[PDB]
Amino acid sequence: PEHYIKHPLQNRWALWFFKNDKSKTWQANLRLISKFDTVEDFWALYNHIQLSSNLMPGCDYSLFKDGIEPMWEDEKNKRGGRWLITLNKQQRRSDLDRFWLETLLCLIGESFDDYSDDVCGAVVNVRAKGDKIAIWTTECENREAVTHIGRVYKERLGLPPKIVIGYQSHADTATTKNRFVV
Amino acid sequence: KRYSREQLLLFQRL
Ligand SMILES: CN1CN([C@@H]2O[C@H](COP(=O)(O)OP(=O)(O)OP(=O)(O)O)[C@@H](O)[C@H]2O)c2nc(N)[nH]c(=O)c21
Repeated sequence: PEHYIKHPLQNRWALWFFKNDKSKTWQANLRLISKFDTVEDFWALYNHIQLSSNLMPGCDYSLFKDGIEPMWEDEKNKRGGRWLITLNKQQRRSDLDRFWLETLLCLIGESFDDYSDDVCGAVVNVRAKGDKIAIWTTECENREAVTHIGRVYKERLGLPPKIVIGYQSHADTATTKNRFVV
Repeated sequence: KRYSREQLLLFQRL
């Protein structure tokens, strides 16, 4: 219970926003919002922006490590993939916001041990057809890392053993099969 | 530098 020091995070993080505008190219619709590197600065940003459940369909938030843009094209994403949590419309009210926050805490908390280095970031897609949350990792052939991340993330989300989540390569998503499953 | 869920959530409250 400290009195004046802030609590530094392992990494500096950038929050990005995406606004659906079909008259533009996909990457022109990405806006960098803010960056932070302490627990206090995280909460101050979180408390000052809308819950994902209140965004317009077509919008995203992404939290990525500083220097990694939330796009396949980035050098740290092009060889990577994502652990995908899919939700229907009717779970928006009940699950979206608490899953998304849990995902933020796994990122900024460095909850995957050594393998947190493989984490690039996370994305929440709010969509009329069904929302998605995912953790993007740097290298889909780092089997030990990808598998430990997904096992721990499913546990942290608190999902039943009989709901199975999948890991997709971005190369496959661009052109989806799963490389791993948990 | 690592923080558990509970240590992170504590600062939201404090
Ligand atoms: C993450 N994306 C998404 N994207 C474009 O946006 C489209 C939809 O991607 P999404 O927003 O991730 O998913 P969603 O809106 O649910 O559509 P879908 O259900 O087809 O996946 C893709 O088909 C792609 O053309 C991208 N285009 C580029 N160049 N780089 C990227 O990193 C991404």
